[PDB]
Amino acid sequence: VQLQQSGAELVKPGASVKLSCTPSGFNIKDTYIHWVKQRPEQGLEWIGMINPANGNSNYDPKFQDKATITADTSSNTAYLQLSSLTSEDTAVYYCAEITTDFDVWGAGTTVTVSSAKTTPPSVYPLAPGSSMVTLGCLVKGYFPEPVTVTWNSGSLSSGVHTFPAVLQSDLYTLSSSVTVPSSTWPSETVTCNVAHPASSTKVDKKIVPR
Amino acid sequence: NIVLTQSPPSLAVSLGQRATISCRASESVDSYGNSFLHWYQQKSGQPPKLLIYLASNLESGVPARFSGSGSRTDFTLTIDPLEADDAATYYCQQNNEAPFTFGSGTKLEIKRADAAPTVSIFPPSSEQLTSGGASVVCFLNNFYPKDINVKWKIDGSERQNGVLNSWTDQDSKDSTYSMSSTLTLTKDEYERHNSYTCEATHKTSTSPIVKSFNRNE
Repeated sequence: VQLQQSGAELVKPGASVKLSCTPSGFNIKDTYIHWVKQRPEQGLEWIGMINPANGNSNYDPKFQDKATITADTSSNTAYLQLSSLTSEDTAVYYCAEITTDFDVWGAGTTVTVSSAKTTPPSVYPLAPGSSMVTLGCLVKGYFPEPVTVTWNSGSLSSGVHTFPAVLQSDLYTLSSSVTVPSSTWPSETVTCNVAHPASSTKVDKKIVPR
Repeated sequence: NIVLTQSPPSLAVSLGQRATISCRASESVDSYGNSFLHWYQQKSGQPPKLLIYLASNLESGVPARFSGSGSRTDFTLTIDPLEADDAATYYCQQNNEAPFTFGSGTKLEIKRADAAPTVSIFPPSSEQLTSGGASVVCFLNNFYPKDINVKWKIDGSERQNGVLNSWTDQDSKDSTYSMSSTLTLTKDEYERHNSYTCEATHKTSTSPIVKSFNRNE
């Protein structure tokens, strides 16, 4: 049983966006659907809920002016419409069924409110200048979030640290490290794999001794 | 709104020991003897997960080291004995009266033995140089506690501009933290100097851990 949520949104300040949420395994008509906001590094905030059986929705007063929750029981889909977007609306929005003894939570839909342009990362290999060895890759100059990083296509997952991106001049940069036994590399190949869903790109960068 | 105020806002507690987190409501969340109060755990990068419902009932599949107690406006979550995988932010939430508000949140840190970082330094790649830029990267990995200081030097001189730092959340397995420090420079300026140094100072020693390279080598 899940709540499936619509895809990431990048939208201009002042515009509107409408997010959608569709259960797999149950009907919204039989329950209540809630929306919950979380700004980057901040706490959970209950926006509101709807009963799709009678059309009644209820809101936190902080959100009632710009947020509107609707539902369509013929497509089993609930919606959250946000108007007059500002940077304070950049957040993850969770669709949830919150009841007295049980919850179901969606994975969340990210909304970025920005005029900046979508751009793929450059990915650079990080090999030592000269028991265990640490390697890395630098993922530079992409927009918007997120990227996902793996090593050897998921086969190396121990010893990995992928650092939160930092924002500069409308571009993000992150790095990822991996640590392997010194006899593993460079005899065996180590590759970081970087996906950027906004640009429909992936990059596989092999770490090569300099 | 019914306002839910958590305390403390953060704490660090040793493995094997008891952690207790408090939630205070601005008015009662009870009706007919039931307290309409949830507790949620939120791990790094994940949605929140329901732990406790009706203030004191354990959600199916949650371990029994989590318990809740209290009534009306005063509630507690206790985790005992604390495990490493319990590193997370915890929220109370009420469903007595709309809006169904969440508490302010409590960040729980697992206390472990001090551990010095493993420091590694990386010159710009040729790919990045070929494309016109130069970033020097320093990893400071698997250390505890989280507080750490990094200083960059170019030919012996301290450089503060163009440095950006990022920290991981606490590791779920070993309870350490890691940090990355990136010094960004024009390629011109990079090729203008020779020795590049990353120095880490952590409470585990009064001597910095110093990693270095020379561009012309």
